[PDB]
Amino acid sequence: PVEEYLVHALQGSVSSGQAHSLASLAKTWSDNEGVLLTEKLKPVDYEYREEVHWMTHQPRVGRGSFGEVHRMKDKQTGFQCAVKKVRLEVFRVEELVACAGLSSPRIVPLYGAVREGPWVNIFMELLEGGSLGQLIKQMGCLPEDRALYYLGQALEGLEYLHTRRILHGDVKADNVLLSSDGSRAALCDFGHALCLQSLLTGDYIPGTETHMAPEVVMGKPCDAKVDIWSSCCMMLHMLNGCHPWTQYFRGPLCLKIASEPPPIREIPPSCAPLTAQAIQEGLRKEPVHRASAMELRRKVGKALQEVGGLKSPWKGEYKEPR
Ligand SMILES: CN1C=C[C@@](O)(C#Cc2ccnc(-n3nc(C(N)=O)c4cc(F)ccc43)c2)C1=O
Repeated sequence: PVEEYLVHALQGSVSSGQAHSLASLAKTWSDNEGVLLTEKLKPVDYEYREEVHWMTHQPRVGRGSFGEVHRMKDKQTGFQCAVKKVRLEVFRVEELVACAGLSSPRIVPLYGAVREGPWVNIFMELLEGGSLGQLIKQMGCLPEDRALYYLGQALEGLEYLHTRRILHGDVKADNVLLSSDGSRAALCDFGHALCLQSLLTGDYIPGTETHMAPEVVMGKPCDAKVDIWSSCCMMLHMLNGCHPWTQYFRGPLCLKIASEPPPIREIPPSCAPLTAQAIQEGLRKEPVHRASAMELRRKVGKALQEVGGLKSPWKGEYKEPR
């Protein structure tokens, strides 16, 4: 009843506020409005404006697929964090509604969101350890124990999301961000995020093709499990130093995912029995037979123990891809 009036109060201003306010306001985003969820990012006289109240680093780098994430500093508090720019016309509400209010070490925290013209600027914690995606290029591929250690942590994050009926929609090494020392990993980029109970309808944006599940490619309905398929495509990416299918095929990798059997052949034979079996559960074509996050996280935990826990260093010597 009063919801109408609360939305109006938030509009036209940037305020220090709370996740529930941000979600309400964000829904209006299909001149300077927004909510900041942390003390460290303060608006000034109802405003928070690029190059006035917050400065993007003048060296200027570009993280993310579209060079859309940047290092930034709030001019007054001097607090540093990251900003994802989303085009306003493309902006999907779920990216925040999923992300907002979430408290978990396996998820990158949201610090707020502010609209300014054709942009939505989404603020978040800065992780200086880079992406798992960068780690793989850097070190070619990863050792079995490291690989399991991280997949487990990704799976821990997916549990959290699925308990709240949220689908990440694009699980992939690029979207797993590491800490300074590399002991902790967290999921980021909820730009394909959905709420749960068909998939292919209208304003929906699809994930990475190589990491895409069969039910999605074909078009059957989808559940939490589509993330599980991706997470294991990512497992393989960590082990072999390249995405599945790419080594074996050139033209349209989608039709290959549907017709061909799961790419379990890409599991290096030198993996332990359980490591291989865990991945096999995760990549079963049919969601009903495929494992859930809870089931796979448990199996992955076991496989790590089975190879004597996390031995190998965080910056081991480069290993050759397959
Ligand atoms: C909480 N939250 C708010 C917006 C969000 O949906 C995102 C994202 C995203 C997309 C691509 N890339 C990165 N990305 N961020 C960082 C960083 N925080 O330092 C980063 C660092 C890299 F090295 C590479 C990509 C990176 C982050 C989201 O999840």
